[PDB]
Amino acid sequence: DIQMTQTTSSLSASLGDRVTISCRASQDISNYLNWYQQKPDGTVKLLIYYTSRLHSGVPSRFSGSGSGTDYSLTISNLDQDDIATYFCQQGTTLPPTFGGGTKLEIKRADAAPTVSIFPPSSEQLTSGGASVVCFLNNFYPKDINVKWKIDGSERQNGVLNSWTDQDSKDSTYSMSSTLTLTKDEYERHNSYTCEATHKTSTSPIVKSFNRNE
Amino acid sequence: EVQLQESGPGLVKPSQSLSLTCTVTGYSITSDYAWNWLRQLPGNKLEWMGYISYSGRIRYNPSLKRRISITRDTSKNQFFLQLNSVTTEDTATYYCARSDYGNYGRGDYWGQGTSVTVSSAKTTPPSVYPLAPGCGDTTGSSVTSGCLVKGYFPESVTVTWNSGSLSSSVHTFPALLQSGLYTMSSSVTVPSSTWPSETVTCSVAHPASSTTVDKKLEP
Repeated sequence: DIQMTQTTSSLSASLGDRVTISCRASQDISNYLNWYQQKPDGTVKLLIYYTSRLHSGVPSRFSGSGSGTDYSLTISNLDQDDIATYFCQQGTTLPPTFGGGTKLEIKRADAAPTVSIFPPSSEQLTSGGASVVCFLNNFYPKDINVKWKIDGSERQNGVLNSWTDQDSKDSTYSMSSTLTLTKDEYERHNSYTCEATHKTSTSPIVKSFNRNE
Repeated sequence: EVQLQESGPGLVKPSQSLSLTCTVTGYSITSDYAWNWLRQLPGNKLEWMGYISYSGRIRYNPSLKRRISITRDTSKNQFFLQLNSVTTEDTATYYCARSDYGNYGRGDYWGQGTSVTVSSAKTTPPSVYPLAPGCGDTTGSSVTSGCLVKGYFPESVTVTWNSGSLSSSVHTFPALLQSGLYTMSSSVTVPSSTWPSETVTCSVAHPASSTTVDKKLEP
């Protein structure tokens, strides 16, 4: 099996930029290289075939180069729509083999998250569980830390965080954090806090609520 | 105008076989080209499985050739995959695709992919919990609300919102395994002047369990 290697898996650049994604083969593949774009929704599209040829439909701002074992894709005049993962494929022998992909993030002006905390619902509490939830919406860059504080004391255990893909329209990210514990655990403490630390701010953004209210 | 779409069961018990169908439209599977099964495993590692030519020629990935069978039905213009003895390693999103038969070996049309899970874990409907601000939490310019969809299996879930305003930004957060069962969530933001005036409710559809709940969100 020809092994394909995209040494970079993360890539970040501003709109209008030029970006290169590189692809390397375990052995000479004689220009039978194809490039595919997968969108976060998982739809897949061929960009360029046989090193440099453009698939019908594909913008000329897409181009490819290479010989022997080393190949590269070049996206220039970079576009909001180009948020995807880019895959190279060798088409010289069976089985066809693909690279690991390169995720491309579009840069964006820094943005502080809009944070919201929510207490357990009435219904869940009947069910005997209790989950406190925290949205941290529309921020950049993606890098961010969340702490849960129960009666001031930090909580690591039982926290579920979930990030979204970079927004295809405004280039932001969002995240939900969920602290789950039993109804009894919940009911044995008064205040629940959600601290966000992020580039945009020197001190955390803190939201919380108090059961005694 | 060539289109492929795959379909089949999303959940399959270890040791059983997995059957999928791709349905081609806009093009006869007999005219020309090769028709392929691929899959993408966790960690985005993309693996070709096999094809069936327009002439009926078949070829498999050596790694899989003990357990794989591709067939076709030219009457219905369909092709099929069958992968025997599935383990959990066989959990992936499966993809049908059309390619050059030979020459450049390029996939020029793809299905959207279909996610299949291998587990003995029982199908379960979700619990849907509303997320409204704590009553003391007086707010400002607009308001965020959400659903919590918890304790379900398998993926996936659709969450859709209704309110009044098409100035509603939604976010859907990818699901996560919480001790055997999944959990996901969704946020919506609305002008603070439209709520609690204009009712807001979410709709959480879980096909595997064939279930839909709608939670209204109260102040």
